Amino acid sequence: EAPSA
Amino acid sequence: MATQEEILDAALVSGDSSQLTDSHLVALRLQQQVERIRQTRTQLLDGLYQNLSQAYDPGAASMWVLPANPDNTLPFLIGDKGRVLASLSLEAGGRGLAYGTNVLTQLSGTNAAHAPLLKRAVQWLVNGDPGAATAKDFKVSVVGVDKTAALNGLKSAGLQPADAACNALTDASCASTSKLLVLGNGASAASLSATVRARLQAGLPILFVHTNGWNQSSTGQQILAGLGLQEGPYGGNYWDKDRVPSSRTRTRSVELGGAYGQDPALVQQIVDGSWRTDYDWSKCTSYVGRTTCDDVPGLSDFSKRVDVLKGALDAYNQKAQNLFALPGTTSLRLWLLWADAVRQNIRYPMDKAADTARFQETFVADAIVGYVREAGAAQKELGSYAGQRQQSMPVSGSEETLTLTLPSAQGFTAIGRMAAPGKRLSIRIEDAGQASLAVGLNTQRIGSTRLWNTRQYDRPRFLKSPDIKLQANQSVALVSPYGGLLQLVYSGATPGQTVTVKVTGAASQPFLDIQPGEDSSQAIADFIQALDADKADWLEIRSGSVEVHAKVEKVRGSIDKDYGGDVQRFIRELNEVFIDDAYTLAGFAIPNQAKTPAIQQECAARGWDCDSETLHKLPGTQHINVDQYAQCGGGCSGNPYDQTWGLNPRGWGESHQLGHNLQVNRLKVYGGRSGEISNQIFPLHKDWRVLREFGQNLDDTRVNYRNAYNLIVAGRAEADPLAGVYKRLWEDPGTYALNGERMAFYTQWVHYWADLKNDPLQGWDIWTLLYLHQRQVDKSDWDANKAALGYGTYAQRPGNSGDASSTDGNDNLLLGLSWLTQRDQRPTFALWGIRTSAAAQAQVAAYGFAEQPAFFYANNRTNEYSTVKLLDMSQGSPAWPFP
Ligand SMILES: *[C@H]1O[C@H](CO)[C@H](O)[C@H](O[C@@H]2O[C@H](CO)[C@H](O)[C@H](O)[C@H]2O)[C@H]1NC(C)=O
Ligand SMILES: [Zn+2]
Repeated sequence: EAPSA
Repeated sequence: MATQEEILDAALVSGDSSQLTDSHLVALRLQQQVERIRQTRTQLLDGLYQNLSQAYDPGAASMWVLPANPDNTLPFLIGDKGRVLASLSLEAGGRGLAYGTNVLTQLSGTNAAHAPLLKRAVQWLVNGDPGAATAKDFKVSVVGVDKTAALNGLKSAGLQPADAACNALTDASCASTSKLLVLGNGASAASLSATVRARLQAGLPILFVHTNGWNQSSTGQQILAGLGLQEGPYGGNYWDKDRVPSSRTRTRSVELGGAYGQDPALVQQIVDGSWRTDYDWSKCTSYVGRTTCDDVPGLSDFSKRVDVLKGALDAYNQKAQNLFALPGTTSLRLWLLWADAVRQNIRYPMDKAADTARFQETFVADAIVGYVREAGAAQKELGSYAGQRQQSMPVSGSEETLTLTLPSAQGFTAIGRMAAPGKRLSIRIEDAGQASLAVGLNTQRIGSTRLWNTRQYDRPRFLKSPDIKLQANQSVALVSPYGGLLQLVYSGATPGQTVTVKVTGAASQPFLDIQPGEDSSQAIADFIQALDADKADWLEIRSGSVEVHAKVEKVRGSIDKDYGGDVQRFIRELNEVFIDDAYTLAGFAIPNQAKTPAIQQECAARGWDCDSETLHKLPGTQHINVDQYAQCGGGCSGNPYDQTWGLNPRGWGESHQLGHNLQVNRLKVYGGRSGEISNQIFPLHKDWRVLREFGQNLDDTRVNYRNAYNLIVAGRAEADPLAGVYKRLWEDPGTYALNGERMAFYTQWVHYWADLKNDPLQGWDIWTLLYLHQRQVDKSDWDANKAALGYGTYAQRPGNSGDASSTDGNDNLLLGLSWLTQRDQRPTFALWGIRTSAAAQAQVAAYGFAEQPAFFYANNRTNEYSTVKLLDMSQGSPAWPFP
């Protein structure tokens, strides 16, 4: 996944 | 009297800086400590690095692993963007090393070049000498990460470990025969952080590999704490992708690791007083009276460096750690006491040009406040913030017990007590339930220290302390250099739940808490007496869902000038004219307060839910700051929002700002175009009430009926009459453009509703009804409720966009006004140049309502509706009916 900016 | 050298020695054990004034002496001591630490680091790092490649790339899926105490911990690998990718620990006399990724599985590939330097690191771990071989088959225990991959990892580095075949984390005897403990985030243990600290202190050397990519790890955070390290902020290295390139020289790496966390050049500058006299202040820009200097070259980097010191120290404040009760904290202690000494000498006001040295050192010392301690010192001069009343506030020698409601799941709320300057306070939480709590001091927003304005560095930069974590049934001791209003910060709470607060050593500022429906006659008289005693510089008022944190002299100023000394009427109008008016206009479920009869009847005739707490629950606490200065301008929006003139229940700015926190996108015309328009119904309605209740005519020219008329007759001449009026009225993206002309639209419907009900007192009910409607559209179960709401044709709940290029606000307003008036209101939307989507036109069509022919309500005053004239706009444009 990816961190939420 | 003692000497400042004797004072400082005694202050270092206890934290009592009350008599400490020689800051150059404390700064000489810090300089001596920093150089010792730097010499030790440079020996260790030189041995570790030798001349091997510094190349190290942990990738995006990795975490930053940071030092904490500079005397025990230091970076190992700093990337080119300055992120610490790995840290060395010597906490509690042990030896430890932590990587933000599992470097052991990458030595045969993506980080092959790091393998020789890792060999030296393990040799330093195992033997304390980076250049001393490990013994063949030395015993390695691997816990929380795959043992085979880790051991082959070490074999890839040229080591020859043997599997200890036991858990040296939890099994003490394994630890006394293992030579190294490798840890990852799969570990299991009771007291995971204390156990790690204990194996480290007994001499087991520990290598920690983060195993969860860029995710945080609760287990990893506990392991890091045991080593005296901490996990990086959320997201890790995902965005920055920091790394150490081949181009990195040992010398450069040694220089950064020697300096990290102790900014040697700043210590030198403090010792020498060599502050800058050449900042190009001409590059500062003002904005509504607020000077900033983010474009003065060099200033931002100086600011960033000071922020780093503040972050490092506040990490302890937030964990409720008292550096003066922790071993091996000399550097930190020195930093804190030097700042306490500078605070003895501060004199106000200072100017960034006339007073560069005092300005720049103060700027540094303001960022270094240690709050968790048994003793400390008061700053002599409190400037624009407070004065002799705050200094001399009396404090309670015995434990006070307060019960506090937490109205929402998360926020903060005033405890009702103050820390007095330099006087030890002890606070304890009990009966918390599941709520997580923290204590904080003051509510100033940082923009309200106007230190860049000419001669306005007249108060501390950081009057609001960091949030200090409280664990249930554990006391914490605080000393504040400034004094402040005590806040309770909470999350994960149950709305309506209570907490118990026990506190010793706190002052009692004037405090008024009123709750809708109860006997406040005693609380009000208590409060008037405290005001009359004139013992405090700060006060607080909790009324319903509104908390006012206020400078006393500002509020007494407002009570003397606008209320003639009558505190009682001031409070009644604060509650009723200002707070209740707005929240009633917005149709919130106010306790013990029924809806007016014409609202109840409309809601019943429509089969609407206008009373349930689930749909119309009051929002959380609205906070208001009344201070000498604001975050921005003379008043800044938000929660809290700021004002500087005082506090005037009838004031326009009071209801404008409260209005902003009550705005909803589906009642805005063209989105942000109505950003300073749709909240205006709250000051407007207040002024109409004020003229009819009290006979006072306030702000009677705000609504520009005449000019909106002019822009309308012009635009409708175009071949696209809508797009015509639009570009005169709503196109302008200026954040306050056409503000009084756009307000005329919103009041159009008040006059219309008043006529439609044949009652001049009911006109404002239309906005309450739209507010009730809007919340049902927003929250009610769609399929079961869209019919009664006038949304039957919509398969899905409509959108909530605030963008000016969206129809979502135009649509809802058209539908809601058409449903409520039971007339098609598209002619008048077009007349104002309000474009609505084809789905919303489809919906209004399906109402089968008689068209309301385009109308316009005109007036020569804002607040007096008795002179309003209705214009039929369907067959051309009549003349302005005044005179
Ligand atoms: C981004 O959205 C995320 C949801 O996918 C997430 O809510 C994240 O908030 C972070 O969550 C972390 C735990 O997973 C921590 O609580 C962290 O402090 C928190 O920021 C969102 N990040 C932000 C702040 O935009
Ligand atoms: Zn505004």
